[PDB]
Amino acid sequence: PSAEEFQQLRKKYTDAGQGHVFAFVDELQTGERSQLFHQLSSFDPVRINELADKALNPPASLEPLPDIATASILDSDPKDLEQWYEEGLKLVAGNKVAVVLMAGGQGTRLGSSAPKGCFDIGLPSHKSLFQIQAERIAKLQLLAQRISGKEAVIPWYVMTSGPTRKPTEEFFEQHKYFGLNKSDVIIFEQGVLPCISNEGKILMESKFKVAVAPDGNGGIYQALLTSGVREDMRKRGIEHIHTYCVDNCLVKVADPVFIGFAASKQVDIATKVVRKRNATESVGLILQKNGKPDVVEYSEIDKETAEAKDPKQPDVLKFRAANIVNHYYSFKFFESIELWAHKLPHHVARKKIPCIKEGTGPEKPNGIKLEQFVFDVFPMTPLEKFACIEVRREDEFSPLKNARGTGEDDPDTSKRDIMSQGQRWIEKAGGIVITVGVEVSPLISYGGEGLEFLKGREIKAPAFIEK
Ligand SMILES: CC(=O)N[C@H]1[C@@H](OP(=O)(O)O)O[C@H](CO)[C@@H](O)[C@@H]1O
Ligand SMILES: N[C@@H](CC(=O)O)c1cccs1
Ligand SMILES: CCc1c(C)nn(C)c1N
Repeated sequence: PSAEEFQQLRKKYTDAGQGHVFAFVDELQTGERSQLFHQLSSFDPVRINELADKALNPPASLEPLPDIATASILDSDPKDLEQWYEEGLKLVAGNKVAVVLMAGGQGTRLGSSAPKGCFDIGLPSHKSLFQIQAERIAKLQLLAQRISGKEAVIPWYVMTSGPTRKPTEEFFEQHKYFGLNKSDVIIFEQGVLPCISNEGKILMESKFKVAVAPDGNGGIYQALLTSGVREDMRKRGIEHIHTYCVDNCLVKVADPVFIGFAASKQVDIATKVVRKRNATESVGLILQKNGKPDVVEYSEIDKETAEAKDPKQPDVLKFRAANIVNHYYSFKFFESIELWAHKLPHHVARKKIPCIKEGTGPEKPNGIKLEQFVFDVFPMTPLEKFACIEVRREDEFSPLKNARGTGEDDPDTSKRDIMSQGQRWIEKAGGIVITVGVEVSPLISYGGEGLEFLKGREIKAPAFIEK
């Protein structure tokens, strides 16, 4: 980079009051100077000031969603469920369904060196989360081809962060994309934002590098633009998109009932909830805020509304629609990302951020991280174009939040929930499990179907059913 270019960027950053980022320029080699220039050129210091000022010196009517925006697998006529299943499989057969996997962030509570998706929860098969999810996609394609006689393709768009992108790609490569076609799997990367000190200043990770952090799972939308994923969806004729979080080992990827329901109700956005397990559960709550669909994140709710009770049922929580990060979107919505993505607010968390001030190294929080949330598009959705669908936790939601030996939301509960699901399915089909649980490969059964061959047979738990 030329001296005139470098000087123009230094004036920009200095005039914006961020001139410290050049404080160690005189000590840098050419490579380190080149890095700093390119990194700093990717941010607008003035925009950073505006974000910092909103975050650091910042400036509601809550009810449960109305019954016209809600649904429940429990209250559902089994004929509707069967019809929605069939229409969902028809949409897969028409190559109209895509999956976006949010596999970014860090996964800091589990404390793994690898991307969370790689984690092996200890099933008999030792499949990772990624592989279980990939095989559900493959199975669903197989089921769809049974009705169409033609190839069925659910493209898998896998969003990672800067940190996790390279280990994610190597892993997929080493597993040959889990039997999927690499041309139908796109790994891409969310954006970053610089970390901001408590005094509003950009934090320097090193003498030549700014401390950045991923911009939240709400960064998914803009990243679909700049990565070309949205254009790939358009080329393929995608009309229905399922987005989910990688940490849930029970996730029904591209759930045909969910998608069939959303498409058939012609909603623009849909989302799955489970009954909140208690008042302190670390889950966003889905509700009606100032007349619109909305979510209150567990990190921003007050003890008041989290503890609020149903007027008629004094021991049930008034707000209990727990977000399980399972969203439906009509493709039409993604066509206007340019119009609304920059409207998504920036949520603030105080962080201890390793940085340099004459050498690297922070006891108490020295700055903040900014994040957009994926559910903050819900207030953009008309109530009659929104569906909040209750599902069964024990079939649909088993998150890996914590390291082993926590007690909940950890690898042991994940493994327990998967193998209880398998046993229950096998028992429904007439099999006898002896004994815990049974792992059922997604390639054998996506959601309980195709287990007739186990009828009358005895299975000694633990067991593993594959091809
Ligand atoms: C922005 C976002 O998606 N937050 C989600 C997500 O929380 P995490 O902080 O990422 O663990 O997972 C929860 C389900 O496990 C969900 O209830 C919550 O609202
Ligand atoms: N997703 C969480 C994780 C964190 O505390 O870093 C955030 C909330 C608000 C800003 S970041
Ligand atoms: C979620 C509803 C929607 C669609 C479709 N397009 N736009 C701009 C909105 N808000």
